[PDB]
Amino acid sequence: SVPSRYSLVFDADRQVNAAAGAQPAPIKIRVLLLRSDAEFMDADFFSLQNDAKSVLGNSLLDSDQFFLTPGQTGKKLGGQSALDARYIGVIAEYQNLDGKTWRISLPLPEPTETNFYKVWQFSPDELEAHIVAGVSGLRPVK
Repeated sequence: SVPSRYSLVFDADRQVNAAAGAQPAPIKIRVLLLRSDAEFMDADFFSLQNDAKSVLGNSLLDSDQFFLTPGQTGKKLGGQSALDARYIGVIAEYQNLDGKTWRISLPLPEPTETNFYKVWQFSPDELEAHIVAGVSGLRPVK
């Protein structure tokens, strides 16, 4: 709500998501709007994949998804935030889950940090982050 929307721009490594002996394969990315990330960071992969709302309950505000092709750069997904949104959760459904960072939680700013809007009323109100789906997992870019 303040700011009102968000977006994530995704790059995927050319070698992302290639099993032993197999070619790199598109990977499913989910983006979840969250009231809190506690249940999200604790839930097991299957639970989140098969029924996120059940395992997350009231903590899940919204969710969206897309596929990312190995080597693809600058693929953007965004949506509207909500007043009580505190985190964006990101899940990457790697075929070989072991040792991969297949989930990340990104904290949204709190009241303090978006204070500038009452005075700077016309500043852009879309938060943007950049994520890479890498061979070892998801990581934000500096």
